[PDB]
Amino acid sequence: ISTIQPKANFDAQQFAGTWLLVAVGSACRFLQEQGHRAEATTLHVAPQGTAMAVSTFRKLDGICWQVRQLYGDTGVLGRFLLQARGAVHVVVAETDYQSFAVLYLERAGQLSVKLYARSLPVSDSVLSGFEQRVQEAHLTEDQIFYFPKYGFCEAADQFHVLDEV
Amino acid sequence: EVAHYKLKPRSLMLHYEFLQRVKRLPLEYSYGEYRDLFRDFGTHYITE
Amino acid sequence: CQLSNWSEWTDCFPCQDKKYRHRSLLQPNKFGGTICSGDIWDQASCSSSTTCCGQDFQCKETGRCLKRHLVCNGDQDCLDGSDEDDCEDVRAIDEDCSQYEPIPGSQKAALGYNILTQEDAQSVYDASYYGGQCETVYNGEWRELRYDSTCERLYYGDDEKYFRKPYNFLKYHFEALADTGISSEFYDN
Amino acid sequence: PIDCELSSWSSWTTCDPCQKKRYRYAYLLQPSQFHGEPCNFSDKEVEDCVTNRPCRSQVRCEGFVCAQTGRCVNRRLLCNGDNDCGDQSDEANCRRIYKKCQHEMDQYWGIGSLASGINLFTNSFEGPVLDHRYYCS
Amino acid sequence: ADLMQEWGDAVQYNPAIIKVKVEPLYELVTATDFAYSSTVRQNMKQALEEFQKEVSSCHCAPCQGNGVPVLKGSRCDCICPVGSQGLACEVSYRKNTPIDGKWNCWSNWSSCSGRRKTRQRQSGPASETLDC
Amino acid sequence: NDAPVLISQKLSPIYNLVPVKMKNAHLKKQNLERAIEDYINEFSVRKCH
Amino acid sequence: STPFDNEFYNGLCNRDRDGNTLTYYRRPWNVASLIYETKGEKNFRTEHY
Amino acid sequence: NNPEFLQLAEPFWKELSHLPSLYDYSAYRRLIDQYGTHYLQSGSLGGE
Amino acid sequence: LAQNRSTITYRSWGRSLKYNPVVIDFEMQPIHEVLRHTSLGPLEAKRQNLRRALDQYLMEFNACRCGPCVPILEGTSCRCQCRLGSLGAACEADGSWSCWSSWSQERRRECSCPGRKVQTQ
Amino acid sequence: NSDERDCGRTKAVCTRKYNPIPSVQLMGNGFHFLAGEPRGEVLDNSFTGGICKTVKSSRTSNPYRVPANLENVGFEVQTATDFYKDLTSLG
Amino acid sequence: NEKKFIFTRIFTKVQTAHFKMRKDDIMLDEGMLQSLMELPDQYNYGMYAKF
Amino acid sequence: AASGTQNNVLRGEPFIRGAGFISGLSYLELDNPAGNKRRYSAWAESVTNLPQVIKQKLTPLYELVKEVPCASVKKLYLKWALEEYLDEFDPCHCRPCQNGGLATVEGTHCLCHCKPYTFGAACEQGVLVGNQAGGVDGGWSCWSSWSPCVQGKKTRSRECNNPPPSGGGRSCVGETTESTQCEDEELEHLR
Amino acid sequence: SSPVNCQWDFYAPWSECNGCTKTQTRRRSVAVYGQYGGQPCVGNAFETQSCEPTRGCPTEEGCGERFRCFSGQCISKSLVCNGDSDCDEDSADEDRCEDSERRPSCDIDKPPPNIELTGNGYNELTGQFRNRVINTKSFGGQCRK
Ligand SMILES: *[C@@H]1O[C@H](CO)[C@@H](O)[C@H](O)[C@H]1NC(C)=O
Repeated sequence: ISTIQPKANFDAQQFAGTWLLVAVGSACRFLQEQGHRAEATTLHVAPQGTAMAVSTFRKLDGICWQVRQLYGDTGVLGRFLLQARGAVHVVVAETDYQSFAVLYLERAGQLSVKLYARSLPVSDSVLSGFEQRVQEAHLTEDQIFYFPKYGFCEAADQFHVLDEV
Repeated sequence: EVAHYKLKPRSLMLHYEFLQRVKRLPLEYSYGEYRDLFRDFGTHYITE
Repeated sequence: CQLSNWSEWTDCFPCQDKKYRHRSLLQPNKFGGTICSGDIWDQASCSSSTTCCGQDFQCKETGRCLKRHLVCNGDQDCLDGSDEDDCEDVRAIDEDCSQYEPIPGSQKAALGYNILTQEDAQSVYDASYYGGQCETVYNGEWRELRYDSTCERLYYGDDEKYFRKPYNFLKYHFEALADTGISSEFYDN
Repeated sequence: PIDCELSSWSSWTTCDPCQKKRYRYAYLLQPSQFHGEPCNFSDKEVEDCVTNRPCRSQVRCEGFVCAQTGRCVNRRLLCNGDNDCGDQSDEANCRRIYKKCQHEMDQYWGIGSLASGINLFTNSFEGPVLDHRYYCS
Repeated sequence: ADLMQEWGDAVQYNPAIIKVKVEPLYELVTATDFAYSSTVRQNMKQALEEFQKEVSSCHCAPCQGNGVPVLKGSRCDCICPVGSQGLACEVSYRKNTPIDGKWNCWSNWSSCSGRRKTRQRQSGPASETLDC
Repeated sequence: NDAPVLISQKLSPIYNLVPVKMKNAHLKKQNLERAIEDYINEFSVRKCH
Repeated sequence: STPFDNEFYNGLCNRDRDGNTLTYYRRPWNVASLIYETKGEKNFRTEHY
Repeated sequence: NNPEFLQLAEPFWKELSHLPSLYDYSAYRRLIDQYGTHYLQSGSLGGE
Repeated sequence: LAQNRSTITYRSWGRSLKYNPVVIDFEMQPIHEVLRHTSLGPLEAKRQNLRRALDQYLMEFNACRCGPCVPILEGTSCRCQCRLGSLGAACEADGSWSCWSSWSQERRRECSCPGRKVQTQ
Repeated sequence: NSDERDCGRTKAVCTRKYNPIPSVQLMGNGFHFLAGEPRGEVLDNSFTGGICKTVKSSRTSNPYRVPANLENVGFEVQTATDFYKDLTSLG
Repeated sequence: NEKKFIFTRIFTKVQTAHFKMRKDDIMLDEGMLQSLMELPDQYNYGMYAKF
Repeated sequence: AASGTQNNVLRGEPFIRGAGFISGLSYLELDNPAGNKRRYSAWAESVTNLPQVIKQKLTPLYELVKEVPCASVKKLYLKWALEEYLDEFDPCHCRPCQNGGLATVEGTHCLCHCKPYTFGAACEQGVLVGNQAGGVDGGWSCWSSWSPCVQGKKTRSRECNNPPPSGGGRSCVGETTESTQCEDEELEHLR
Repeated sequence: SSPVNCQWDFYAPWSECNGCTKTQTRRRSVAVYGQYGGQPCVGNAFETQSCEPTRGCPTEEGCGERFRCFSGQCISKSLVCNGDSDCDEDSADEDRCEDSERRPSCDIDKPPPNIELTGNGYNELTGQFRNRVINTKSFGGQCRK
C-alpha cells in the first residue's frame, strides 16, 4: 500500500475530452503473457459533480466496445475510487491540460502507471519522464509495454457497451 | 462445424446413476424396466 | 350460487387433532345468479387425539426417510435440522461443491400444475435436496462480461461457471435450438 | 376418437433370484391425440417374491472398493486431490496431497452434453450414461 | 446481419452436436463391470427391437397441412409448417396445398418363410429382406 | 422493476385464514363466513335503484 | 396491505436464485413459493363504420 | 521423424494389443475404420 | 419489446432470456402417478382414492359448468374477462360445448364443435 | 537439464536474460537437394555454449541472443526488381 | 364490392435448454409428504380435494 | 398485348476454412461479392491461430507396428486387411456418374459427389454453367482375381470398362498391370 | 433413371480363432452396391458365432526394466519424477514426485497450439480425418525450447 501527492489543483473540467493511452507499466498476467495482443486504447473523460464519468473504446476481436465507469471520489481532490474483486484508486500526480496525462492505479497492494496523451506522436521528454517515474515506482523497464498508435474506435453501439455504473 | 469429438473405443468409466440402474436390471426378460431404461438414458451413446 | 349441506364430521386424527367437513358446488354464477361467499371447505378444532420410516434415519417432525450416510455431512437434509445436530467430532468435506449455486429455474420445476386454471400450486419436489450427490453441468452463459482497468484486460467473467444438479433432477441438458417462423397472408378481391 | 389404449397385462414372469421381484408390462397399441384421454398410469407393475436360487449378484474387484458408489477404483487414484470414488468417499484419511496440477484447470467446453445418452429414434437427449469427471497432461 | 462475429466466436463457448456416429447401448455394458453380460446384451437387443417397433412414430394418425407427427409418451403432437393453426392444422389460408406423402407402419416379418416387409405411402424405401 | 404493482389476483376467503385450534376457531370462522356473506349481499348495486 | 406477518421463516433458508441481475433473495415460510416469470403482452385493434 | 520408437497412443496401442494373433478380418476392419489408412509423413499446414 | 419489432431490441431480449429463462413448455402427468414412484413403497389404495378424487374434481370444477362466454373457472367466480370486444360486462355461428352428462356407462355432450361428444366407461 | 541436475553452485555466464534471434531455427535445418523442401531440424539453434554473445539491432534495443553455431550475424536489410506496363487503345 | 382481409401472425420460440425429470427414487417435498401422511385410508373427498 | 419474363438465378457457396471468424466473410455474401479487407486480415490471423490440417502427405499406417506382442505377424495381417479394405469398397464398383461426377462408397451405398454448379440424383440437372473443357474422362475398373502366385507376380491387370473415354476427355491415368513378390506366409513367417 | 438395390452373396469360408474370445470370422462382400438413393442395405456384414480355439492366445509383451503405466505403455526409468507428463497417457505413476528436481519443464509453458490435430490420423478415400494415433505430446525429458 502506497500513496503519493496528486496533481496540485486538479481540474476535471479542463481534463475532459478524448485521451489516448500510450504505455502502461505494471506486473500483471495479461501484460506479460498476452501483452503482444494489446491494441489501441482511447479514453473519454466527462465531468460529473466531483466524480468523473469514464468511457473507454477498444477493439475486441475487431468489433469495438464501450466501457462506461464512474470513478467515485474518495473525499480528496485528485484521488478517486473504483469497484469485481478489488478496489482501484485512481491518482493523477503529473499532467498538463493540453498534451499528456499520467495516472496511478492501485489494486490488491500492487501499483501501476498509465500514460495518456491527447494525440500522436508523444514527446520524447514526456516518455523520459514516464520512464523515470516508473523506475522510481520500483518497477523494471521490462514491465513497460507500448501500444499501437492507430486503430482507435470512433464510437460504439448500444449493444456494445459496458454497464458498471 | 467447430470441434471434433471421439470417445475411447474401450475401457470407459460409466456414470454412477447408470451403474446403479444397470445393477438394478433383472436377468429374466422384462420389457418394462428395459423400456424405462431406454426412455431415461436413450437408445445409443456418443462415440464420435 | 347453490351449495349443498355440510357433510358429516369425519373422525378425529391423533396428530392433526382437527375436524373436517365439506360440500359440493351445485350451481355457480353463470349470468346473474347471486354469488356464494361461503367455500366448499371447512375445518374445526378437536380434542380427541389418541396416539401421536423405520429406515436408517428419519427427520424429527417430517417423515423423510434418510440413510445414515447423509448424517453429519455439511448439508441440511431436514428442515428441522436433525441431521447436522450434535455433529461435534465430524469432518465435513467441501468437494468444491457448496461454493457453486444450483441451476436457476428449479423453483418452477418443483411446483405443481393445475390444468383448470393454468396456475402454479405449492411446492411438489424438494429443490434444495441433493442427497450427498454433487453433479455439475457446464453452463452456456459463461461469456457475459468482465473488465480490468489496472491490467487493461478485457475477457469473460470467470467467477461462476458451474451449475449444481439436485437429486430430484435427472439432467439439465444444456443445448441450444431456435426455430423462428413468420406467416403472412394478403388477399384482395 | 383415437384415445390412448394399452394392451393387456403380459403373463407373469418367474421371480428373479437376484432382484427378488417379479415384473409384468404392457405396450402401446394406439397413441392419443386431439387432447384425448391418454394412458395416465404406469406401464409396468412390481411385486415382491421369495428368492430361493443361487445368484452372482456382487462382482469382484481387485482395487479398493469405494465406500459410497462401490466403484472399483485403483489405489493410484486415492489421495490425489480428486474426487474419484464418488460423492465424498474418496480423499478420506489422506496424509499428503499430490498429483494435482498447478493452475487449477477447467473441463472441456460442452463436454457435459457429450457424455449423456441420446435417443436416435426421436433425436432427443436423455440421462447421462458416461462418467466425464476429472480423473493431468 | 454483419455482427455475426459474435455468434461465430461464441459458438466456441457453447457448441452443438452436428454429426453423430451411434453405437448400440448393449456394447457399452461390459462383463468386467456387470455379471451375466451375454444375457443382459441379448435382452438389451430384444428390448431395443421391441422399442424401435413401439416408437416408430408411424402408429400416430396422419396429420394435415403437411404436418410431421412426433411421438412423445402417450401423446402425439403435429408439427406443422409456418402458416397453419389448430390441432392437425386443418385450417389454412391456401387451397390445393401440395401434401408430402408419408409412409405407414411396415408389416411384421414372416416366420422364416422369407422375410419381407410391406409399406404404403398413404416416400421411404420398402421391400426389405433378411435371410433366415 | 424498481416498483411493481398487482395485475392478476387469485381469490381466497379470510375466514379460511383464521388461525386453527384457537379459542373459538370453528365458531368464529363460521361467524365470519356469515358476516362476509351478509356484507356482500347487504349493500350493492343490486339493492339500489 | 398484508393482513399477516410475512417476515417469519421456519428453518433452513430456501434459495431464490432468479432475476435479472445476480442477486439472491429469501422466500418466507408463509409463502409457499414465488416465481419470477415475467410475462408481458399488449393488444391493438381498430374498426370503421 | 517417422522411423523411431514413436510413443503410441493409449487407445491405438490398446486396440493393437487386443488384436488376435490369428488373422481375423472382423477386428481389423473396425480398427481401420476407427483409425484410418495412413499416417502423417510430411506437409505444411497451409490454409484454404 | 412489445412496442417495436426491430432488431435493436432482440439483442437485449436474448440477453435477458439468458439471465432469466421462463418455461417454454412442459409435459404433464396426473398427481396420483408420482405416488407410485415414491420410496414409501406400495400405495395402491391411496393412489386409487386420489385418482377417484381427481376424476370428481375435474368434473365439479370443469370449465363447462362455468358461465358461458374462453371460460375460466377460478374458485367460485365465473369469468371469460373478454372476447376483446368491449361490448358488455362479459364481452358478448357462435359455437359452445355442453357439459358431460351423468354416468349411465354413457356420457353425452351437445352443442362447429371440435372434439368428441360421447364417452363410454 | 541433465548438467544442472544437482549443481550446488553455478557461475553466472550471462548477466541478464536475453531474447533469441528470430527465424534462427531455419538456420539449422538440413537441406535435401533432391526434394525441393530443405529438411527437418538437424542442428540445434538453442545451444549457446555458455558464452552470452549478443548483437544490437537497429531501433531494437532489446538484445538478441546469438547461438554458438552462428559465427557471424549482420543486418544488411535492403530490397533487390521487375517492372512491366502495357496499354492498348482502339477506336 | 371490395374486400381485403390480411392476417400475418408469427409465433417464434427460442429454447434455452431442456429438462427431464427422474422417474424412480423421487424425493418429495416435506410439505407434500406430510400432506400424504395426513390422508386417511378411508375415502374422504374433503382432504383429497384440499391436497 | 405485352408479355415479360424475368429470371435471375444467382447463387453461391463459399468454402472458408480459426473457428469463430469463419462466419464473417461467408455471411458477408448478401449484396457484397468482394470480401472486406480488414475482415480478411482478421480471418487470416485467426486461421493462423488455429490449424488447417488438410493438405497432408501420407504413408502406410501399418508401418507404425514396431514394438507390440506379435508385432510382425500383426503387421502382415494388417497389410492384408488394408488391401482387402481398399479393394472391397473401391469406387470402381459404383457406376459412373453423369456430367463427370465423382462417386464414393459410404458403407453399402454409392454417392455421386456433384461437380461445382451441378445437382440432382446422379449429377444430371443443373448444366447451366460448366466453365471447363468438357467431355467424359476414363475410369479404372475393379481389380480382377489375384494371381495364384506362380512365380510371385500379380495378375490383377486393371483394364478399361463401362465408362470409356467418349466425350474426348483423357483416359484414366495409371498402370495396366502390377507385379511384386508373393508372401507365401512371408518365407514361412520369418524363418 | 433406374435405381439399384444392394445384394450380397454368401459369406466367405470360416476362419480360425485364437483370442480366447472365439468367434468365427465370416466376412462377406456386397457384389452390387446401391445407387440413385435406393435401398442402401438391410443385413449386417460381419457374423460372430461360436468357434473352437486351436492355437493358444498370445500373452502380453514382456515389460523389461520399464515402469508400467495404467494402460500398459512401458517407458524408460529416465523420466522417473520428471515433474511432467512422463507416461504421456496418464499420471498413474507420479513417482510420489513431490521434490521435483531439475526445475521441471524449465519454465516452458506451452506446446504448439493444437499438436493434437497433428497427432490425428488421416483417411484418403473419405477425405475425413481420424483419431489421434501418434502421441506427439511426449517430451522424452529433452526440453526443446
Ligand atoms: C423501431 O425503432 C426505430 C428507431 O426509433 C424506428 O425507426 C422504427 O420505425 C421502429 N419500428 C417500428 C415503429 O415498427
